[PDB]
Amino acid sequence: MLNDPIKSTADVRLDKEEVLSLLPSLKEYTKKSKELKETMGQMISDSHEEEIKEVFV
Amino acid sequence: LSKEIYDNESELRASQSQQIMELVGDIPKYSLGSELRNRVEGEPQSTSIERLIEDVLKL
Repeated sequence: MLNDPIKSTADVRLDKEEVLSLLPSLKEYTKKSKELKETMGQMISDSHEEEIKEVFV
Repeated sequence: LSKEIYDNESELRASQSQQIMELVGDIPKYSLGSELRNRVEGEPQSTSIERLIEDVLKL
């Protein structure tokens, strides 16, 4: 299952600002994903997963 | 005489039928999809977003 490209628009470029304003909840999903990745990275760095993964083998 | 009158009027009608078929096309048929001409003729009774997407990129 590849990252399928957008269909051919016959020289109409992908205006990301217009389609981003067309789907305004995507910015809310983006900031929620940023907060989730921030909290998960804070959980990961506290757990020393890479540290105990690299000190063993 | 009526046969010759009809033949002359058919010869006059030939140039008119060639001119009124060679007008501005105004985006004519046999160029759109099925759903575009079905929305032109009205009451399609079967909507399908995938065919609308695949036909709106063909205009």
